[PDB]
Formats: sequence, structure tokens, C-alpha cells
Amino acid sequence: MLSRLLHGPGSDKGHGYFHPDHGLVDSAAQNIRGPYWHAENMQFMQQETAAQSSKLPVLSAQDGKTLQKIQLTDGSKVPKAATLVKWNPKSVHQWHSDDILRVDMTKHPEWVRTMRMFHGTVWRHRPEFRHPWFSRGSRASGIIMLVFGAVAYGEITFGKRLGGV
Amino acid sequence: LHADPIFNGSKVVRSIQMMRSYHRLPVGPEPPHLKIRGAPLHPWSMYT
Amino acid sequence: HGSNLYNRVHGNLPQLYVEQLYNTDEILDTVPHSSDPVHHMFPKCAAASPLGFRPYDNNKLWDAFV
Amino acid sequence: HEGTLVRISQVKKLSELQLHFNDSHLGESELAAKVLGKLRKLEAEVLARNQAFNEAH
Amino acid sequence: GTNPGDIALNSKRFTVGKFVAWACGGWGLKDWIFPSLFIGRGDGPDFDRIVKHTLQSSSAIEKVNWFDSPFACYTEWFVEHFPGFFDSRYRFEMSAKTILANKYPIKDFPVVDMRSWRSSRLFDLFEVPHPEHTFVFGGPVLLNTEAKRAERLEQEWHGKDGTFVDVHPLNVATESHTEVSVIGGIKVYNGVWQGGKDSWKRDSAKPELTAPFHSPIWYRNMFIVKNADQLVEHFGENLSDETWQEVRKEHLAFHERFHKDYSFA
Amino acid sequence: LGHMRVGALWQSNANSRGLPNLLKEVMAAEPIYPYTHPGLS
Amino acid sequence: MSTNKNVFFPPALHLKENSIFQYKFKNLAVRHDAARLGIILAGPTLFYWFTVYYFKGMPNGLPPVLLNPFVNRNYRGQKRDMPWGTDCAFLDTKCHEEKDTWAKRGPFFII
Amino acid sequence: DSVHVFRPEFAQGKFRIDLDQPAKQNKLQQQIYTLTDDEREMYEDEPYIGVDHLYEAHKGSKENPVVVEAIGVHGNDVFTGCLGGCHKDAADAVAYYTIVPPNTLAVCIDCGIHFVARINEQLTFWPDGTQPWEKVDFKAVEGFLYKHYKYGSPLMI
Amino acid sequence: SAWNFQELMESRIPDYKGRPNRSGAELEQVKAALPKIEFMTSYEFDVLTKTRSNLTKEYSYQRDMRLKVTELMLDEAPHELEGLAVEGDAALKQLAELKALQTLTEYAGDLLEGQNQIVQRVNDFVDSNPVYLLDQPLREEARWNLLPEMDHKTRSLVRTELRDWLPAEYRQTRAVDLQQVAAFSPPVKADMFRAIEARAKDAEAEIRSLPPAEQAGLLALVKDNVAKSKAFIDPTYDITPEAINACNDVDALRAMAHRVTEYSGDARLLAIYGKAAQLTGDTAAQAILKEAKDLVF
Ligand SMILES: [Zn+2]
Repeated sequence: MLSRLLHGPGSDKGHGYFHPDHGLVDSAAQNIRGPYWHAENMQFMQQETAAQSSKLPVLSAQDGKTLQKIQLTDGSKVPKAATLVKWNPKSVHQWHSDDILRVDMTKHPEWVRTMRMFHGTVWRHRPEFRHPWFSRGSRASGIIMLVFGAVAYGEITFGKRLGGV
Repeated sequence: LHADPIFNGSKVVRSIQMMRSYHRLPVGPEPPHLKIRGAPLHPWSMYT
Repeated sequence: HGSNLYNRVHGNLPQLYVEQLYNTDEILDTVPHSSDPVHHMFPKCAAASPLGFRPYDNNKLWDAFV
Repeated sequence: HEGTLVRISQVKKLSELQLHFNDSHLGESELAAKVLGKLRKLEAEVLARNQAFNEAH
Repeated sequence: GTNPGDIALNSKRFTVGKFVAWACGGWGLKDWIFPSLFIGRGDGPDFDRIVKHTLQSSSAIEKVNWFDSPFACYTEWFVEHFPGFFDSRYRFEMSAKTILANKYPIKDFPVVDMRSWRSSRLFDLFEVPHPEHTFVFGGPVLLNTEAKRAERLEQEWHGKDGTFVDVHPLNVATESHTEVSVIGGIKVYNGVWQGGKDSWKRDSAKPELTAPFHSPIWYRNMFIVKNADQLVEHFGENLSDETWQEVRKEHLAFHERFHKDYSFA
Repeated sequence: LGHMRVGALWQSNANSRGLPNLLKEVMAAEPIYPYTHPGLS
Repeated sequence: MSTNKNVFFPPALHLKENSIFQYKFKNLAVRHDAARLGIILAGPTLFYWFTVYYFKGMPNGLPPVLLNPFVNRNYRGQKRDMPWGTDCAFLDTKCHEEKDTWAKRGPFFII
Repeated sequence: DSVHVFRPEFAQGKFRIDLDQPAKQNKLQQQIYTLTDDEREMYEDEPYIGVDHLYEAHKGSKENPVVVEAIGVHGNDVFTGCLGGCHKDAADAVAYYTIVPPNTLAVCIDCGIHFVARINEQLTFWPDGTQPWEKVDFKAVEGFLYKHYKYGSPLMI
Repeated sequence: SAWNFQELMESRIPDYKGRPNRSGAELEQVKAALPKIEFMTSYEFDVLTKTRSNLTKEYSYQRDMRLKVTELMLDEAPHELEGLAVEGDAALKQLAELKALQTLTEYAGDLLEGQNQIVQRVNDFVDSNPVYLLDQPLREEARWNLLPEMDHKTRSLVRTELRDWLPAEYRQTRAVDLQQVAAFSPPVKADMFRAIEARAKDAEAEIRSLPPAEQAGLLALVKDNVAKSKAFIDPTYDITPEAINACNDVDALRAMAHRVTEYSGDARLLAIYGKAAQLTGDTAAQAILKEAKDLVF
């Protein structure tokens, strides 16, 4: 099918676009309401809150109650005392529940790098300027290339290669 | 007595100075393009 | 066009204009502000036409040379 | 106090319905000096914030 | 037009500017030797024409508030280049005054300026020279986004039934209304607060604070937009077509003594 | 820095020219109350 | 209110498999990709070495190609100046040694 | 049995603005399509639904105008337009654009339609991860809005 | 699968289905569950919900702001009108004072417009960030759906919550229509007329405590104000049953019936139409009027 090859509906023009069976999934839905195409074979776990992180620079912007409502887990082994809650498709609210166990993904290197880009450096409108010495090297390279070009033009035209003087 | 400027204040004037649609051709009730020979040229003609 | 640094610093997220203390060009290398002045294409013509003048005067040697 | 919108139910004279810019009367040099002072205060606060974050995360 | 600037320093026979123009463009010996052919009348105000247009006017020139308006600095340009300017301006001002003296509570005034002209190409709606950054906050919004879509064709394109597109369940519930009123012991549910599109009426008019509550006066400036390539205007409820044709005939009949003595060659 | 503007109140620029007040343009230097409130001081 | 909550503390989900890996290898597309990989690993690769083992002590008796005869040793008097000065092919390392070709070194920088 | 945690999308700024309110942003960036030639033919011969159009006031009357909403800066003129042919005597070859002051009643005297182009500013919390996760009240918002009205705020560019 | 050209959210095509297919048992169950319903003509709903006094459909806080600004402007008028000097006769001085008053009012009108714009901007902010002003479960239903695309119950709940998030002086609720409430409640009209007469008498006393010429001018103004205020509250206050009984003209009775029908369509229609039927011998009309007074009124 040309339509399906070029990322279209396919044979049926009223058909959708996503085929999560072969890896064509919806990132927006996953980020907002979680991967509801894994809903049949995955279940939320229900029962260490997040209040211990209420004093950190980036999490201090939240209220105490908000962090108290969040319950954490080690994220490796199943808590044997934790019940299982069925994951209901077509329900946009279950991914945001406070009764389900969660995992503190605030020590992830990507998390730290993002928040540092926002909370750990002086804001520069130009990412190249966010690195001072590299910008220095780059402008120096530009000047070097200008000089090299001028010298090469001078040498090739006049037939003397500047090494004997 | 001067209040804070607002875009719909009482002291806003029609923008007839800065041109926007330069190549337009005005329409509406307009005179016939009469052509008398030896008469002064009309202001609204292509000739001056 | 005059700078807008007073409004920028007194505005809503002043932390974004701290770099303005460093080697920075406001027109080129700074976060635009909601109250910034409108920059035109050819400022010389943009400033001369509303006054009725053309940008360059042949009497001035600098204008003639440019 | 400069943190709130004007409530008309508490206004006593029409002059209270206009915004007041304390620095509208300063000269160019004084205004520039004031802006630079505010910029340096902001710079100090930003550096303190950056230190606090980089030490904790 | 053009602003000559300093007339004094450009009248001299020999000038740096004239020599530069000769060298690079705009001047030559043809102007020094034959000014009557290549300079001739030049470009400037025509005092004789201004006097003629002034003395052809009726007593309207006395009764017009033009000389106190912010556009009074353009009096000579419009007296010279707009024959019958004062009579037309007097009719315009009397039209505004009679709209002001109406019996309607809302006085609508038509506004036309450089923005009142539509165009099929977006670069024609900006001031020249164009701003450095344009359409920063997105492009145009089409009025057609507020019209009902072609439901039948939309269903048909998808291979859906669409049989009952015009048959909808009725809805009679208190849960569907947020605007509740009590009118003489009757609790009327009617409407939902939508937001910015429910307050278009008040945000468009400005009150006369001295007018009593039983005889309100509101001022509204109605903007007018036209294509200028259409040749036919349809004002809607503001002006009927028959009245517009009548006004066209009368305007062309009155403003004829100001136009008949000139040729367009 | 030059003449930095103070505040962010509306200014007539290229992006915005405002809504003209035709009544003030026409009734310039002439009262309106002789028409809206005839006969009253 | 913001989605950042689920970015900061994403929910933890329960599986019936010992790892996501196993659970992720019940999709038929991943199974077919693994099958293609196994096809290439099993057939061609194991066979290749097999042939290498089968003909380990036997000659490569393919006749050599004939490039340039004896009467055309001068290449019809054609110029043969390489951009690196001498008249040796780039990767003819041994031939370079008989024509130096690398004594004419330049400077590290413009001077 | 095992626990899985899907890797979240950490990007902030424009992406997090899009993912916080996907309905509004999609509305802003959702393409809609116009009718082809055969579809125009099939639409022009569809029937009216009821005799209401003979009595009611059309959409685009002096009392029932076409109100439209753009995003921008307060007081900036709004760009709006027709697709052409709202009237029999109006052109329909291509879309026709318009520049109009905000929050004012304008009349197109090509078609005869009254419209209310108006601006809503997209003031949103600084997206750096400090956005609030639970219902917020009017105090902090009051301060931010006061500062924006009095001085203005940066642009997300 | 190696590419992904998705968008933030796919467009939504409505599914129409149709009116419910309720069987006989379901039909009877529904009919037995309904209240005592009175089906109303569209004219009745129109007169109930017509725009009479609040011409511009302005909310409460806008009217309050306008009245407050008028009070503040009046408190400052004498200072602005004090000491004016101009070369001319009395008429020229009067025109100068009129121009000064106009300038004062134009100054005060701009502050009011600025404040209206500011409150409108606050409410625009409320709409622009709905998910940040809502609790669960309405938050996700505001996140995923636009106003036209919500269920009626969820739509109403979301809008009410967003309105109530604001302080009392920013909530956008329509102001009361004096003429409407007077037209649909006879006591309210009587109270309004009593208030008008009380204010007229008090103003007459205040005037009588003033020098002569001002007395005549202000008394004429008071008479005009009372007349127009009454005509504003109830234009048909002169169509009394006494007047109806005194009217023996068919055209006049028709005019009265039209004027009442425009205003409220109340039992005075029964009176007018009964007197018209008697004068013309319309037995069918009399039967219909009996039915109406039994059911309609
Ligand atoms: Zn149109």
C-alpha cells in the first residue's frame, strides 16, 4: 500500500494512524495518560512518601500536602504486601491517581541535566554562549580560517610560498 | 487630566499616514474620466 | 531604538536578563520582551520616510560615499 | 506595597485608578544606575540559586 | 509626498550634492542649461489651485470643525488634491452629528483607514518597511472556523453511516446550564458561560457617564473592511442597497461642479 | 542605554495602531452635550 | 496539574514476567526481527566458516587478470604526476619508499 | 513477577506546554481541510434543515456576530480572514485576509458580515519544572498578573 | 515504524447514532418518571429571556464599576468647574463650562475602560490555564476536551468551578434586568414606582431649598426624569383595567393588545381580548379565552 508506506490511513480512509503492535505508538498519550496499549498485561500496585524531598531546590516549589500524597517504592522488586489495581483503558484519570505506588525518578541523570539547564546555570539566549570557552575557540577558529584563506590566495597567485622569507 | 493610554482611548486617531495596501485602486462613487483638450489636468488622473 | 532594560529588569522573569551584564548585544543576543520596540527592516528608511526625507543626502560627504 | 490589582470598590479618588511609576521622573544617568544595581542584585541571587542547586543535585 | 528640508542650501548653483548627483545619478548639465525642460514646474504646493478650490467652496468652509482636528496640518494637501473637500467634510461631520443626536441607545460610527482594505496576499497588510519579525504569534484566523463543518461530506469521506446526521436526541436537563435566573418566581435555566466570546457586546462600546439610566447613550466605533477590488458594497443592516444607490446618485450629482472643469487627458 | 521607556502601557506602533475615536475627530473643540443633553448647562 | 508530576514520580507497573525483556518478546514483530537475525546467523555465517574449514589446505587457482601489456608500458606517453608529487599510487606503500614521496613535508602551521 | 517503570519524557518548555494542555495547543496547530471540486458540487445541493433560516438571525448579524479569538499581545491588531464567497458577489478564488483592531465590532462590506476578532494572551507558568502539581489560588497569580500588566513579560521564543 | 510523523492529538470525527430506541416498557417507565410538564410556546420563552434593560448584557461588576466611576467623577466636578475664566457673555461661559465637563467625563471614561480591560484580561487568563485551576476528576476532562466537546454535566461543572476560582468582583454573571423583574412580578413594579415617587418628592424638596431660576429648571428636569423612569420600568403602565373598560375602539383595543403582548403577555390580554370579543360577537374567541384563563393564565 502506497498510503500505508507513506504513513497514511491505508486502504480504509476512515482509519487511524497508530499501530502499536509494530512499534508505531502515540508518544503524546503515553506522556499524558500512560501507555494504555499495555493495559491488559500490566497492573498498578496499591498499598515512604515523597515528603522527604520537600526541601530540595526544585521540589520545594510544591506544597507539602502534594508531596505527602505521593507514595514511593524502590522500583526493583515487587512489594509483597502491595495489592494490584487493574489498569482500565479509556480512563484518563487512573494514571494520575495518588493511591498507586510510584518511583522517585529525580536522581536520573537526564532529570538532573534538565533541571541544571534550568536551575543550575545562568540563562543564555544562545546555547553556544552557554559554554564560554568553546565559543572563544570557535571564533578563534573563524579568524584562523580567514587568515589561512588570505595567505593561501596570496601565495598561490604570486608563486612564492612564504617559507623562504 | 490624563489617563493611562489604552488602545481604544479617546485620543486615538485614524491611521491615514502609514501606507499598508499600497497598490490598491480606490472604488466607490467616482467622477467620469472626461478628457477635454487644453483644460487643467484633474488631481486624480495619471497625468500631471 | 532605545533599550528596554528598565522594563525587562522590572518585568516578570528578571532572571533571564542577568546575562545582559556580560558581553552581550541586546538586539541580537537577548530574550525578546513583550514590551520591546518594533524593529524595522531598514531603520534608515523607516525613520526617514515618515519625515518625508530620503535616507541619504548627497550634500553630506559621508552619505554620498556610503 | 506593589503586589496587587486595584479594586474599584475601595477607590476613593480617580487618581487611584492610574498606575504609578516611581522612576518616571529620573534622569538618564540615574535610571541607568538604578537598572544596573537591580541587575547586579539579580545576578547575586541567581548565583546563589545556582550554587544551592548544584550542591543538592 | 516630499519634504524639501532646507530650501536655502539646495538653491545654490554649484553644490556638492549637485556634483555628486552628476557623477552618480540624478543631475546633469541638462538641468544647468535647460532647467525649463528638466526641472520645469517642479513638485510642490500649487497656490493658485488652493485658492481656486477655496473660493469655489460654499459656506460649508465656515461650519466645519476641520481646523481644530488633529489632521488640520494637512489642510493644504487636501484642499489642493481633493476637489470639493470642504463640502464633503461638512456632510461627513453633519452625518456624525445626526447619528449622535439619534434616538437609539447605541451610536455606531463607521471608521475607515489604511487597515480597512483586505488582500489575498499577506505582505500587503503590513506597514512599509516591514517589521523585522512578523507573525510571531501565529498567522491569521479564518472566520470560517466558526461555521458548521460539512458534516455529511466528512462522514462520507470516512465511510461512516451518517444516516441520522440531522436526527439528534433532545436534551432537557438542569445539569447542562450554568446561567440560572429567577424571574417572578420562575427559575429559568438558559445558557452556559463560554468566556471571552460572551462579553463582546460590552467590550465594544463606551458609555456616556452623564447619560441617565433610563436614557442610556453608548458610543461604538464600527470598523469597516473592504476588498477594493469588488465594485459592490453590502453593508448589511447598517445601510440598505436602495439607500446606498440613492446616496451614490446624490453624491455624484452634488460633487460635479468641483469636477467638470478638469480633464484627465 | 538612551531613553528607556518606563512601564508597558499601550503605545501606537507598527503592530498596533488602536481604535480611532471618530467622535473626537469630528467634534474637535466643540461640545457634545448640546447634542446629547440639549438645553442644559 | 502539570504532567511533570508523572515525570518526577512516574507510576510503577506490575508484570507477570520475570523481566520486561520476556514480556516484550511476545510481540510478533519483535519475534520476526529476531527470526531474521537468527536466519542470518544460522545459515550464512555457520556455512561460511564451514567452507573455510572445508577448503583450508587447498589452493586459490583462479587465473590472474591481465592489466597492461609489455608494449604499452609507457601508457601511450600520458602524464602521471600525482597530486603528492611523485608517480606512485596512493596505497602503493612499497613503491613510495623507492621514490621517497614524503621528504617534501610542509610546516605544522602557515609558517 | 517484576516491576516496570516507563521512562518519562523529561523535556520542558514548549514540549511541556504542549503536553500540559493538549486540547488548546492542538486547536492552535490542527490543520483543517476545505472541500474539493466534487465535494463543492455535493455540498451546494444539500438541503437546509428546517425553516429556521427563514426566520432566525443568521450567524454574522449586527446582534449575532462572528466572534473569533487569536493569541498575541494585548492591543495588537488581529489577523483574520475569509475563505472567500460569503456572498454571491464576493470573490471566492482564494482566501482573503484582514487586519482589524481587537475587541471591536468590524463589518465586512464585501459579504456583509459583522465580526469580533479579539485577542487572548497566552500567559503561562514559567516551564522549568516548578509548575504547580495541585490546585493553585489567586494570590501568586495575582502578583504575576499585576507585574505582567504593569511591565510585561518575556516571550517564549 | 522507524518513522513517526504523529501530531499532538488526532482530529475527532463525531459518531452520530441517533435518537434512543426505547421500547414500550421503557417508554412507560420513562413517562411514569416525568414530572407534571407544561410545554411552553417559543413566544413565552422569548418574553421570559428577552433583553429589555441590560442592553449591552454587561455583568454585575461592570455595572458596579460604571456607577462607582460616576460617583467619583461627580465628587470632582465642582473642583474642575471652579474658577473658569473666559472672555465673552453668559452663553460663551456656559459653553466653556460644558467643554470642561466633557473633558472631565472623557477623562473618567478612560479609567473605567482600563479597569474593564484589566478584569477581562484576568478572566482571559482563567480560560487560558484551566487545568491549573481545577481539581480531579474535572482536570483531565478539561485537559483532553474543549468546551464544545465536553459532556453537558462535565461542561457545566468545569465552567462553574472556573468561575468560582475568581474573587467575587471578577466573576462574570449577567446583571439583573429591572424591567424584566418588574414585568414578571406585579409587587416589584409597585415597589419600583414607589421608589421613583419617593425620590421625586425628596428632589422637589431639595430644589425648593434653592434660588428661583434653578428651582424652575430643576423642577422641569425632575418631572421629565420621573416620566421617563416610569416609561423605562413599565412602558404599559397606563393600560389599566379601568382604561380597558373605558375603551370602545377596535383599533385602540388592538393596539393595547399588541403593546401588552410585546411587554409581558399577562391576563390583561384576557381582559382586552374579552372586551374585543364582546364588541364584535366572537363566540369562538370567547370559548378560547375561557380555555386560556383555565390553562394559560
Ligand atoms: Zn467574506
